[PDB]
Amino acid sequence: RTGRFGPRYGLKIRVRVADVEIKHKKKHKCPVCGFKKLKRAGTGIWMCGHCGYKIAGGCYQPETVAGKAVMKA
Amino acid sequence: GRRIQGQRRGRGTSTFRAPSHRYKADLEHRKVEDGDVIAGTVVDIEHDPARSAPVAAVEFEDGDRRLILAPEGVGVGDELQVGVDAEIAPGNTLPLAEIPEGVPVCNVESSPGDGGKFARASGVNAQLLTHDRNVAVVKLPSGEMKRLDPQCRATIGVVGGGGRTDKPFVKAGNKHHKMKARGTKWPNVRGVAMNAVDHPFGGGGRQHPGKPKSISRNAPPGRKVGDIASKRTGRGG
Amino acid sequence: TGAGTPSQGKKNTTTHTKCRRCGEKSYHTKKKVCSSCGFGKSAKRRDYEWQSKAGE
RNA sequence: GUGGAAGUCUGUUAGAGUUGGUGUCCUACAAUACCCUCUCGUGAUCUAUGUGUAGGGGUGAAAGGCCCAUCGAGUCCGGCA
RNA sequence: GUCGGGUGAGAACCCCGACGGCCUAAUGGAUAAGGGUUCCUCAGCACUGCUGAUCAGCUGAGGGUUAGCCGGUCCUAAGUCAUACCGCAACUCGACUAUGACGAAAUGGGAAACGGGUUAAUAUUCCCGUGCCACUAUGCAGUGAAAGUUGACGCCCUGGGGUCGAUCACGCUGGGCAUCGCCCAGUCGAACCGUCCAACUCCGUGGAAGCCGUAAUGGCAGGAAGCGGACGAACGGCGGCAUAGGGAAACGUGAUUCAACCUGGGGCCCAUGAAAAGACGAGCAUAGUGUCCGUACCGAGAACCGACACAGGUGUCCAUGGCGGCGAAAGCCAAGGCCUGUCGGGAGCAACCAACGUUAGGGAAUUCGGCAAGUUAGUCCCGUACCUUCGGAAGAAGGGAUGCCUGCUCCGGAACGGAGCAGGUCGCAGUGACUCGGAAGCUCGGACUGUCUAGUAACAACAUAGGUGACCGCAAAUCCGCAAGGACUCGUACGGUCACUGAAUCCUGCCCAGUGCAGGUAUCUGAACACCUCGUACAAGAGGACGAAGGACCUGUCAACGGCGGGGGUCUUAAGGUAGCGUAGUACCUUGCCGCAUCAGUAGCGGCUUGCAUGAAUGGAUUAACCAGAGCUUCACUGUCCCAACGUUGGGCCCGGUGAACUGUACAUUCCAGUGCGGAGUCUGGAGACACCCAGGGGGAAGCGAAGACCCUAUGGAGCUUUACUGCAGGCUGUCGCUGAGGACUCUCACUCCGGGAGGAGGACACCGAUAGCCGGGCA
RNA sequence: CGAGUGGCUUGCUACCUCGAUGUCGGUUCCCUCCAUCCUGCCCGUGCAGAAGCGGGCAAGGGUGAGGUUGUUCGCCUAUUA
RNA sequence: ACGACCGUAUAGUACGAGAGGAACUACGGUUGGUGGCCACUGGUGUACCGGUUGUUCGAGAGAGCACGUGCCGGGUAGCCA
Ligand SMILES: [Cl-]
Ligand SMILES: [Cl-]
Ligand SMILES: [Cl-]
Ligand SMILES: [K+]
Ligand SMILES: [Mg+2]
Ligand SMILES: [Mg+2]
Ligand SMILES: [Mg+2]
Ligand SMILES: [Mg+2]
Ligand SMILES: [Mg+2]
Ligand SMILES: [Mg+2]
Ligand SMILES: [Mg+2]
Ligand SMILES: [Mg+2]
Ligand SMILES: [Mg+2]
Ligand SMILES: [Mg+2]
Ligand SMILES: [Mg+2]
Ligand SMILES: [Mg+2]
Ligand SMILES: [Mg+2]
Ligand SMILES: [Mg+2]
Ligand SMILES: [Mg+2]
Ligand SMILES: [Mg+2]
Ligand SMILES: [Mg+2]
Ligand SMILES: [Mg+2]
Ligand SMILES: [Mg+2]
Ligand SMILES: [Mg+2]
Ligand SMILES: [Mg+2]
Ligand SMILES: [Mg+2]
Ligand SMILES: [Mg+2]
Ligand SMILES: [Mg+2]
Ligand SMILES: [Mg+2]
Ligand SMILES: [Mg+2]
Ligand SMILES: [Mg+2]
Ligand SMILES: [Mg+2]
Ligand SMILES: [Mg+2]
Ligand SMILES: [Mg+2]
Ligand SMILES: [Mg+2]
Ligand SMILES: [Mg+2]
Ligand SMILES: [Mg+2]
Ligand SMILES: [Mg+2]
Ligand SMILES: [Mg+2]
Ligand SMILES: [Mg+2]
Ligand SMILES: [Mg+2]
Ligand SMILES: [Mg+2]
Ligand SMILES: [Mg+2]
Ligand SMILES: [Mg+2]
Ligand SMILES: [Mg+2]
Ligand SMILES: [Mg+2]
Ligand SMILES: [Mg+2]
Ligand SMILES: [Mg+2]
Ligand SMILES: [Mg+2]
Ligand SMILES: [Mg+2]
Ligand SMILES: [Mg+2]
Ligand SMILES: [Mg+2]
Ligand code: NA
Ligand code: NA
Ligand code: NA
Ligand code: NA
Ligand code: NA
Ligand code: NA
Ligand code: NA
Ligand code: NA
Ligand code: NA
Ligand code: NA
Ligand code: NA
Ligand code: NA
Ligand code: NA
Ligand code: NA
Ligand code: NA
Ligand code: NA
Ligand code: NA
Ligand code: NA
Ligand code: NA
Ligand code: NA
Ligand code: NA
Ligand code: NA
Repeated sequence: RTGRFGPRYGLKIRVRVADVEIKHKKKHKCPVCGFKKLKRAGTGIWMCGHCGYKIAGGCYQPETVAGKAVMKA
Repeated sequence: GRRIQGQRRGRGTSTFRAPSHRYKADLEHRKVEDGDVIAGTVVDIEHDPARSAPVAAVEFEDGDRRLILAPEGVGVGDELQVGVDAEIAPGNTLPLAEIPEGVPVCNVESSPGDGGKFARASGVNAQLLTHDRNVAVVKLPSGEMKRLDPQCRATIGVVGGGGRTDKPFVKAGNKHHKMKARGTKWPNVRGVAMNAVDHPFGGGGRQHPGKPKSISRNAPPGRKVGDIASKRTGRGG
Repeated sequence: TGAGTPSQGKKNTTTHTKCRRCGEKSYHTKKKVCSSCGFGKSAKRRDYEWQSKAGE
């Protein structure tokens, strides 16, 4: 998390860094199968180490609040 | 005095130019004779240097391979379709007319055939509101209501990479790197930190603009800095 | 770093060279243009009325 | 316990810089040098080679800095006795 | 450097031997650029060489660079050029679009060469031996042949394979030493041809419901381990090459750690890490061809740049030689190189100066200030405050240990790896040299890394993330161009332009009157064309009607420029200073008052505070970390001081050689007074004074150096500013032309844009040309 | 109130220098003046003594160390004839 | 080329109600200044001797280097305070 920032940058800057990157690094359930083997490949690029399914999602999360509103509509 | 920074830009010398040669693709919708039959497969998801968002590699039926402005949720193997009769799912492209009101779209053409102009950046999307035989009303990410020819093709879903703006750069070094993939001069020196000869706001024993910052629409280049034709400033009221 | 003596050391680049056209050592090999006769720029030879006094 | 992140630390590794000694020098070794001391040293890092931008114009993390010992407007010749 | 010796007319510095040193990422080895013959040989000394020279990078004359397989050449990169097109009064000018070409010698891609020999001087080029590539021809094979692979790629961590080297063990070969028995060197052998294959991937078998596996992550009924197999690597092993080569000789074997090279896994990106030619895909024999250009030497404290044989500057490879140690660190030492960072001789060698050692007692009393110097120091154990953004503070502080010798233990496969134990023992001192932090506290600033005045400023200044405001729907906002056109843009509001504030934390009040910006606007003002009246046989000209942008007028707007007082218990001019902070890096009075601290404190810190003249993104308060930033205190420390001494090295002084410059109206041995344009070696009066020379420290020559930077003067110059004067670009707006049909409207045909086209949008507007009004330090 | 001396302060003047007479403080080192702070000899005293106060001759010698401040000056401390 | 002070005797005396409290003169010392000298104390002493770390000469012996002594311990003469 943010601890690589030592005493630098401030509460708000690094707190948002830990927050974003904790969700960012959480176990993600792949769309294709159901397994939680989704990891971020790069900016906005996700994949599942299980079956290899590479997907297009959020920058730090594989799904965005707006990506979901799509499914419905 | 000397030309101010906004004037140096326009010359288009290396420093202000985008590293074009390093870019991947000019994302544009495909041109279809008609029929819609054009479909393809997502071969790969790559990173777009010019947009800092993901981009999908696609292989069309007639052999054409091209990168595409990718909607959130597209993956390898998926099938996309481009045409008047294209299915109505994420990743597909078809005129706003065939599209069902109330759906999130992206990469909307300003005029049919231009390949898409509006809503293309990270996580954005346009909103298709009204239909007609003459005008297709769309609400662009800025919030403005845009009247568009129903022939204008658009893509279903919201652009990929949402949430980018959410995480702070945290340190100069990060901006630095982002800024090296963009036609921009970075860092930026405040005008009040320059001399008289270099910028309308320069000079002075201390740092303060000389005149008021709101400037006229008619002010010529070299002098048009500060708050351009501001209808108001501050936050009060 | 001194702009004087110490900055003189890094000068091992070649620019002006013997000119194919005029024979003067003014053919800038990087610009491929001669600063003396204008070879590589003008078909006509570089020449100006200010190379001599006004009435001469 | 593992792991080995970082415009992270110490560091005359290489290399980059230039705080103090207001030392030495000051018809110099040198038209910006010497020595001791000191800063940085995985990064907005340093560097070679190639290449782009030209004079009221460039370039400038801005000191009116820099554009060949030349800069509040380079240099050459001309206007010019 | 010294002693000998050689040569020579002549020798400190040319050559030989010995002894003595210097260089260890360089003072060695190989090179890029740049130089251009400086390379080698012979003959020389008038020049050059910091002295000399028989020497030489000098002078003269001769000689020297050999390539199918090392570079270039070929390819493409940022980008450059040419031609076409278009612009321009025009071009040697100018952007776009097309086409073509250029664009990489260390250091991008890349068909193919190794070992040895040889010359005064070349060498993967010649010679000897062995091998390889491409193309073409003949012949056999082959119909396959272009999909695909390759070329071809970022940063960080890491495993495996593995050569050289180094080290360890033992043997052989040669050498050194001479109380021992040790110590040094060697022990070799290519390209290429053949062969072997770990890792990764995959197949069959198998059938795990908890096992498999790693340094770590991890894998699995969507099939784990195990077993069998396919594909598959090194500049690596093995065989050949090789009764080749090389060596005086032996011409070894094992092992560990393993640069090169090979091959895997993991992590990071608001950052995504070339392209093209070429190669493979796609066999073998035999033969022919393989042109052209580069190749000498230096590559630097004498061959490059810097006027010089300049203490400066200048890229790449050797990063594995030994001891040492954490180390590419210090110190010592090999190999290799050098005594050319090139003048010597003499004096116990004085004063004075440069670098430096040591100083008793005291211990910052020195000083603007502890400037300079000093103190501390490596490793391990113990232990560690306030504060804090919980990261940090922290190596806090403070305390203890530290060698050698003898015999051992533990981790590990092992190391010539690491951690411990017992006993013995010497010194003043065991990180024994070297290497190697002094510590603690208060206050200010800027949050942090970062940037800057090349050459007096490194800072509190710039930047920065973070906060905020403004403009814009893309035929946009913003910006360049005379134009043709262009940047932003392979971009699309989660964008990018234009500005302000400058991490976090708690906050950010009141004022729209002026100025600025923006919108509105009955009425007023408001130019030119066209129109109406007068005038003129026409024309000038006078007047009217209509009225755009702009302005008056109104509104919004301060994280827009800025402001937040006097008086009384409102007045100027809109409001009349809220949270804070406060004698401020802002406080005139001022050394403010009180306190702390000291023998004594214009300093510092705390409280107070009516603040000459604080205060909220002209950001306010505050704040951990950070800092060659500014002030202050304590412990420690010390030649900073009391107060100076002695010593070391290089000068200084004498001798040989070489050999400048600054400066000079003239005269000149001056001193004390006076006088003088009032600051005299020269005038006047007196005094003193024999001439020449050496050293010294600099009192005077208003000493030398620079036509004073300060000041004023000139109807001098330049940069900058603005509501100075006058103009100019540019923006907005009316009108005319392009321009067409039926004060409001429809259409389509020019014109513009979109679409590959068909066609779609827009449309007599827009663009462009002309003019008229407004704004107009952007510019002159 | 009146008369003066000095040339340390400050001001006035614009004579001297703008083809430059290097600034303030300090420091170091030298000579001087007396309008004398101490030291020697004196006079007076509201001089008992002691300690002073005022005055005269006298410049031989002395007149030191520190805390704040760039300070000159000055404030403060402890010694001191 | 000497300046000045302190201390003792004079004296708890003269003087003085008391408190307090001199002098002439003779002595001893200190301080600053001065000139000179090194028996003594102290400094230096890269003359010298020893201890010891690293490395090199194979060990030993005996030695070189570590900036003009590696460091540490001791130190004659001379020069000095
Ligand atoms: Cl950005
Ligand atoms: Cl070559
Ligand atoms: Cl692994
Ligand atoms: K003057
Ligand atoms: Mg595009
Ligand atoms: Mg932002
Ligand atoms: Mg970060
Ligand atoms: Mg850029
Ligand atoms: Mg800035
Ligand atoms: Mg400035
Ligand atoms: Mg200006
Ligand atoms: Mg400011
Ligand atoms: Mg400001
Ligand atoms: Mg210059
Ligand atoms: Mg760092
Ligand atoms: Mg460091
Ligand atoms: Mg460059
Ligand atoms: Mg300035
Ligand atoms: Mg020049
Ligand atoms: Mg020679
Ligand atoms: Mg010769
Ligand atoms: Mg080429
Ligand atoms: Mg190459
Ligand atoms: Mg040679
Ligand atoms: Mg050669
Ligand atoms: Mg030399
Ligand atoms: Mg002492
Ligand atoms: Mg003091
Ligand atoms: Mg210091
Ligand atoms: Mg074991
Ligand atoms: Mg030590
Ligand atoms: Mg800073
Ligand atoms: Mg400077
Ligand atoms: Mg600094
Ligand atoms: Mg500096
Ligand atoms: Mg700042
Ligand atoms: Mg911002
Ligand atoms: Mg900002
Ligand atoms: Mg105070
Ligand atoms: Mg202060
Ligand atoms: Mg405010
Ligand atoms: Mg006379
Ligand atoms: Mg003058
Ligand atoms: Mg002036
Ligand atoms: Mg002027
Ligand atoms: Mg077009
Ligand atoms: Mg002007
Ligand atoms: Mg003078
Ligand atoms: Mg008198
Ligand atoms: Mg006297
Ligand atoms: Mg003092
Ligand atoms: Mg020695
Ligand atoms: Na200003
Ligand atoms: Na952990
Ligand atoms: Na320095
Ligand atoms: Na100019
Ligand atoms: Na002229
Ligand atoms: Na010599
Ligand atoms: Na092999
Ligand atoms: Na080693
Ligand atoms: Na740093
Ligand atoms: Na206002
Ligand atoms: Na207003
Ligand atoms: Na204010
Ligand atoms: Na810094
Ligand atoms: Na000393
Ligand atoms: Na003199
Ligand atoms: Na100027
Ligand atoms: Na007088
Ligand atoms: Na006067
Ligand atoms: Na003069
Ligand atoms: Na002075
Ligand atoms: Na006297
Ligand atoms: Na004082």
